[PDB]
Amino acid sequence: YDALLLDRFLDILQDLHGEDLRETVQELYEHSAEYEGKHEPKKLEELGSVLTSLDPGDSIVIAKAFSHMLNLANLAEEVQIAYRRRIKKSDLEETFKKLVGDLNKSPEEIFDALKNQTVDLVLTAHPTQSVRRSLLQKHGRIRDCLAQLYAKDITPDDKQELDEALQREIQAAFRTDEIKRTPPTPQDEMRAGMSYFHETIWKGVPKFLRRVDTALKNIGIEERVPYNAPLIQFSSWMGGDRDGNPRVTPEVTRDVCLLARMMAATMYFNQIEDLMFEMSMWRCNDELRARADEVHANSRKDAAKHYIEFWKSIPTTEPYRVILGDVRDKLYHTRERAHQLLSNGHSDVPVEATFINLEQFLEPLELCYRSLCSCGDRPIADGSLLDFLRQVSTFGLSLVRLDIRQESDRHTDVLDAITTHLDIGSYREWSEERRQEWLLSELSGKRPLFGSDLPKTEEIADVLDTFHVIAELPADSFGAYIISMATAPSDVLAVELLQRECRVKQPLRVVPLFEKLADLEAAPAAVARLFSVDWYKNRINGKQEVMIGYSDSGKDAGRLSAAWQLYKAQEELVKVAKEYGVKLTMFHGRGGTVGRGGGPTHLVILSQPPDTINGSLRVTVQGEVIEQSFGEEHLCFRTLQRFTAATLEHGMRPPISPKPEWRALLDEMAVVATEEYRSVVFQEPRFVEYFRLATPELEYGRMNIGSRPGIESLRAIPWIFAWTQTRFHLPVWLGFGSAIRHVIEKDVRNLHMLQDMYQHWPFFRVTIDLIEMVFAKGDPGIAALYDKLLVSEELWPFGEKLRANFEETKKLILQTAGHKQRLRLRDSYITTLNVCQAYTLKRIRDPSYHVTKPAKELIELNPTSEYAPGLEDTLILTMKGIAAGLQNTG
Amino acid sequence: YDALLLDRFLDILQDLHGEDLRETVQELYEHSAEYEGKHEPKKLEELGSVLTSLDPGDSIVIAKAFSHMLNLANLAEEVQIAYRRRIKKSDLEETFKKLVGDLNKSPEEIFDALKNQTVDLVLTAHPTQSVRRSLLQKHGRIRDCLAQLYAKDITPDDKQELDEALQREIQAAFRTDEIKRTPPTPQDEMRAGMSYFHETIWKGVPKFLRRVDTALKNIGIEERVPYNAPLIQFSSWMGGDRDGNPRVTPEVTRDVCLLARMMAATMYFNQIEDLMFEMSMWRCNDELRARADEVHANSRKDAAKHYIEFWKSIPTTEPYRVILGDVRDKLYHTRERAHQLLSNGHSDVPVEATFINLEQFLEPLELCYRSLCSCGDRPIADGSLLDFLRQVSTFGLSLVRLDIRQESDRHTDVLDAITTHLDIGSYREWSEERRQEWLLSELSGKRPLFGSDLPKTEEIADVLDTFHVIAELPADSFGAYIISMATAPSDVLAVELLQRECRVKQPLRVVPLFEKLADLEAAPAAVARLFSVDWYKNRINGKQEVMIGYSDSGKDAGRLSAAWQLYKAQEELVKVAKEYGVKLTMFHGRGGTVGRGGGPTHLVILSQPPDTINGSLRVTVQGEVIEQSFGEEHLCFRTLQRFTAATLEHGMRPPISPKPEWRALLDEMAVVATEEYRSVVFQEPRFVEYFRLATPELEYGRMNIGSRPGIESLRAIPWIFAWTQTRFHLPVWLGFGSAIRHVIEKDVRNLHMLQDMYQHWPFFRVTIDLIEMVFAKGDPGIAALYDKLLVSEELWPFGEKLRANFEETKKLILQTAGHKQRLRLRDSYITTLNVCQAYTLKRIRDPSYHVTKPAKELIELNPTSEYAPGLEDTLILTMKGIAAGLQNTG
Repeated sequence: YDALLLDRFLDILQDLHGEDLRETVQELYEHSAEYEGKHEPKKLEELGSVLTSLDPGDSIVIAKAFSHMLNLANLAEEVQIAYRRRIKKSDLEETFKKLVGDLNKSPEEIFDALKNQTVDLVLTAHPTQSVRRSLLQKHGRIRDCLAQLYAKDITPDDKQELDEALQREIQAAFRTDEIKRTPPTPQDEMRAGMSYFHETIWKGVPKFLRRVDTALKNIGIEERVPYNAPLIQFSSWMGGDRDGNPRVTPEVTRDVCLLARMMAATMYFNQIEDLMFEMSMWRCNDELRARADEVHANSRKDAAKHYIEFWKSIPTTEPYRVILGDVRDKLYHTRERAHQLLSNGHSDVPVEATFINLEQFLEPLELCYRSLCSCGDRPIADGSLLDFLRQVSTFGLSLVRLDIRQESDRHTDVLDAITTHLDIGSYREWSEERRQEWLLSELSGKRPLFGSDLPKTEEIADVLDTFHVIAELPADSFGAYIISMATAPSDVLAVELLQRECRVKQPLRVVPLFEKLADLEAAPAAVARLFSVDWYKNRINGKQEVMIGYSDSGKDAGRLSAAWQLYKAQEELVKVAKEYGVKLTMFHGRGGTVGRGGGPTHLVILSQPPDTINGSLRVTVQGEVIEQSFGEEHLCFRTLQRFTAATLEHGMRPPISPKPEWRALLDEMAVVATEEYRSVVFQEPRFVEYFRLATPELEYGRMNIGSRPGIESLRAIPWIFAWTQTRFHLPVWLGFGSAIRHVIEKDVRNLHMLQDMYQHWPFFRVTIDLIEMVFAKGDPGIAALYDKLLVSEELWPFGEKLRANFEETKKLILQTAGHKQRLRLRDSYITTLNVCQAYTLKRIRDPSYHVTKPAKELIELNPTSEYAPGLEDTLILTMKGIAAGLQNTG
Repeated sequence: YDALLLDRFLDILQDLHGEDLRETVQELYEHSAEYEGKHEPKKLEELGSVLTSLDPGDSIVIAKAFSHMLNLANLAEEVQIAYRRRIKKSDLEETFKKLVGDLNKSPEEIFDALKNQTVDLVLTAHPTQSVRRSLLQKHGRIRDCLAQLYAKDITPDDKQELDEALQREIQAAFRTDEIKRTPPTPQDEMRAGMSYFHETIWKGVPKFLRRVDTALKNIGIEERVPYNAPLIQFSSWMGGDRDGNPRVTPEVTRDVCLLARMMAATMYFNQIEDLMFEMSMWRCNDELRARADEVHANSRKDAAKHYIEFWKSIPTTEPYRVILGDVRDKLYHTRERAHQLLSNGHSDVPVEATFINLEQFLEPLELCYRSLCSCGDRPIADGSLLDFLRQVSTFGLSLVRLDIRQESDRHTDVLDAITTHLDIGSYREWSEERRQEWLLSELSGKRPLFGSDLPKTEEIADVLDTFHVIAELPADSFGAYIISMATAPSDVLAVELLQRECRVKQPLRVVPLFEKLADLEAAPAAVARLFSVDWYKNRINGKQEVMIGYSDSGKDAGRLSAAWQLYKAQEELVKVAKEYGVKLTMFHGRGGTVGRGGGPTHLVILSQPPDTINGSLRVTVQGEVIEQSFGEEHLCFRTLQRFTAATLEHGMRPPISPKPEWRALLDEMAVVATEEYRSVVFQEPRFVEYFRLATPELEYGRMNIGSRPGIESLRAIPWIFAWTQTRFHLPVWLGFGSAIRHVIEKDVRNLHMLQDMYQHWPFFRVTIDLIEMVFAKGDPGIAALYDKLLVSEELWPFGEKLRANFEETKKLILQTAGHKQRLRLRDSYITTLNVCQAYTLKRIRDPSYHVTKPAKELIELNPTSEYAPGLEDTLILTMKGIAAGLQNTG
């Protein structure tokens, strides 16, 4: 079945660049097949020799070719998955049955626990999406074609037109420049973000909700999930996260908020006329009759000719249409107000003529639902009206609530500017106690703090002006204020005060970020200290959110020690929240790659300590993962199912709590594992050098993915990227070797205790299984070749040391899991690109191949290349392709 | 399979009005089943006795019930048809094969004849659509549900959710008031009209075109139909036809034209961003490169924040996106200009910033197509870009070109006002010669005719002001000026002059309407006289359109004589056009019912005389027929296929031309048939009386269908309606009895000549077969019962005379066809309603049952009824239901 795509693509490629190039591509495919089969390391050089011959443009064409072959492989994978799963005629219905049978839980327990369950998915613009949007669209169309082909109801002409469509759409994909030639703006990132709504999420949410209703009815629960029950929500960082991104200005946040508002208004307006058409009943209760008579009293006997449907005054014969008609007029004026506010600087639209409340919108729709139920029309109510209620209660007036992020030291800079200007001292130099005392006195105080005449840096005015921008806009457009590098309560109190002082009418909730390992060790203490403050615990009103970073933890210490300290951290934070009677929601800053805390969703949810969620979970969806989980109706649904099921099960089926022996064993194991990790990544004086030679880290910035302009000082994203490209994955497995070996050395029964832990502690099982996954996607011969081609003869054995540890560690990993479906083939493609990526790097770091109108061929596409004409494009193509093949960037 | 719908509906009905009403409905269904089975006329009275017991509201519920059961039957019919035809894995591919095999015609002949073929479908607001739009939507949803159920890939939960959807949507259908309580405005009619575009036609056209491309490729023609080849077009009368409709004012025409323009702009704008996303190539020819450099020169380095996608200035890396980007800016400014022009009286949008030309739009898209083909991207060009080209070239800047219709005497009134005001005589009193002479002298003249100070009636100013309104608006928004009751050339020259004098910058083509039988007899002569005028033949530029009415012809004379004079008329008109070297296109004013020239499309096209079409055909789609042929993707496609196939075959496979014996035989037969028809419908002095008693004609106006406020003096629509409701169909078959009997009496070999004609003359075959269809949908027992319940004892035998003729005529009909699939059952339902319609009429025409807040039950729905509270609603319900059951209103 697989050979279909190869055949079609190679045929098109021959139509575009000749038989010769198709033959050389086939030669590469066969050499790589012999490598991923026989694994003779000579085969890699044998392929590279074939590669060194290519013309400057021909090599570009080769990299393009294997890249698009990989992408096609991913799409066929998704389709074959959706079909293999659909031809079944964890899982939602399965999870209900297991909760009833296994645990003897009742249906009404499931339903009541489900009403009080919340999952807040927040989308982020983290620079991990390798593929440009201009291509992602074509990907969507191609997966649609392959979806329609994989069926046995094809009618001849449909099949031929679908072959023409698939061919023309592949060719259109190949005819686009893959290289972002300029990096995007934050607003472009927000556009890429919201695209998944008016494409998949907008219609995807109601369908998923209906499916939940169906499942509850298969359990015997005729009742339906409340439309206002908040089973899912969406937040976004796109355009708000300004941590280290000076390109995200206050006006950027304004722009994206007005944008989202206008989008929501538009979608609601396109829907509202269809809904009005359907709501043509004449029976209603006396309540809705009174209301409809109200609106028809001020119905304004006017033309209203701009409208398409229902342009005439709406008769009382159809009352639901009257109420919905006012809903339309307010919706129209909303879209028009936002439309002018965005196009120009202003609108003449009066705010009373718009929806100002999250639920001045909802109230009339609720009234409609009540009326329908009163008259025996509950089936009618649970149709388009219900879908519309759920859509309103879920996306509101601005599709997502936007988070604003900033580092503590910027708040500290603003405050120190204020105390210096007030001739009272230096907030910086002040002890944390002094800071708390002053901040408290000013929060309870009633006098304006600074005035118009406050001296402001560009930075100071940046943070102040983002606060003013928050104040100027509606409250229901924002989510939370996230403080990076939060250490003490003064860091949060600073934000609360700055909000109040910037006249933020309804200040938003403040939430800290603990991302560095030390900050996580100290986090429960610092949160406890914050809850100690009687004023702040009084203002927080029994609810508090705190974020837990996964990216940087596993970067400065071992991956293992990161995970274990993360489990401990969640546990102890829940301890503090329970002690102070405050409902904690924990915000998990997970990535897509295991190296930044990633993994399959239900597994990483199961690996959280029990009684730490309790119907409140918040998770980052890091850029690239967004496309992975919302680019198709099926993907969106499977994602929402996976998340909600994992949460409900983790609620009613709490994972086992560890025995103390396992606790201490993990503490020792973590000391040894961290010493193992830092021994190679920081003690070795030549390690940074070898890293800057053997991995493609430094070139990452050339892909122009995001808008953000030693090894401790780099972002975690190119860190896991660099080692994932080379298929070595050092930051995933490093400490495990010395950890397991030292633990077995100290005591022999520790092997029986390891076998005990792998089969009974969910967190440990998840960890080891994930490490086994990562080993399955690795090949040390690759790292060997990179060393052979780019690393100087001197420290060749260093990598070999690592290569030793690699195998050694793998031996231990399987040893705890007790291990010893025929996908393969794709690695062949990946292997080819690996070779291409290695040799090309060698030519880039040379003096002969350095540099000292329109475009009608690929080589003319990069004129501003400081390297040789055909090279930079080829390297970027290799990185893109390998990422897409491994199904992970960083 | 049929019993499914009965089961679901009766279950819902029991949930809504109790077991008792479901049982009484079942009783009615069984009695009607025994009638449509055994046909004992006692069964009708036996059912009526059961009906006389009902409460006032219960009878309303019964009529509602059988009406909705009938509608459900129609929908299940359409679905079972689409499935029965789809499970085949005339017709388009069949027609190609028959044209090649049978007639030895070549592929390139088919393709070249197809390039030069045109079909102009014009939609009309004729008051024949019985069902209110508020219900038609629910019909659409229900046929979607039944479409998804009829498949064997149902997944359990999908089936249950579809049962909930079908149930809730049926219930929503039943919960709406079926009675239009106020008749619509012309603009409401235009809204109902255009709804089929932004629902079915807009996407339906490109799919059909692609299918034609596929068929041509299965013939060996790799080439694709030119995007600008006009294989289909759309016109509309909605909002322009003012013949006898004083509610259609000039401002109405303005309103609907600005409306359509805004709609088109909207649809194009929603599409344009997706198309821009796909057109991401970097290769182009030097032509398009030069153009893209032009637009990027004035690209206006500006924010353009109102836009969603591509809000930033478009780079030259993606040139197609640049050109399409300007296309977007002009499209946006167009939608906004029309939007303000409609909302208020004006717009500040400059006309240069909009598309003013039908093809200032098309030119950049053509340039894109050329570029794509130049670079080997013809597959890409034939995708979304092609669909978009065809959409532009087919719908233009205002979805349909609107026709304006008016009677000659209104033009005559205006002119006579002008000559009276000029103190030169009376245009009315003038001989046709004098009229022609003066009109010619003024058309060639250069002086303003009337001035500001012309005395104008409300009527005079109506016609003048509609001319000014035509002049004020863009030319590509209108189609043709249709003159009702056209008799001479002065009638057309009047319109040409009135256009010129009203400063109509690009005057539109004038086209006459010959609808009365005398006007059709005299039509070829009058058209010849018009072509004689050297000036007008010079201005017409070798193209002329003339309309041929079918409605009124078969109303004043026999149906047969109508058809035969119609054939003669088409033939002789083509004669005149050929003689004067002018390309004639004939505009066929056909209805949906056979009584107004209706029938299955390919049959009524085959029954046109050969060499009368020649790649130019224009057909009315009378209101109700619109829903019948465009309410579903499948219906729209099958309609466009049926029409285009019938036309192409009638072009390359000309139907046989009649022998002279058949000509004269039809002339005699037509004299006898017309004498037969007028003998009963006009000679009988009591016929009008019996018609006003035995048929529901007079009550037609109560259905509030359209916006238009002896028997010779009524519209043809309630004429065929009245006889079709009662299932008697007198105007379809009347003259055939005496015609055939006299023809066989005059000569015995005329029977052999009739058998000869039925098997070899397509027109005659179509006629007899249609009459046989109409007999199949008739039941004389119904007319008997109506007579028994409403007609006075005196002229009871009169109808029986007719009933004699009926059977007698039927005997002859089968006798010429040589005749002697198990659908039935639906007639049972229809029969019930027939009984309901009869008895209820009797109670309405009584003195006891005549008349001398909110609403919470059906009886409160008609408070302004001059008849008894529960009655008027019941009658209207019967008429609606019977119409839907017979699948024809009038």
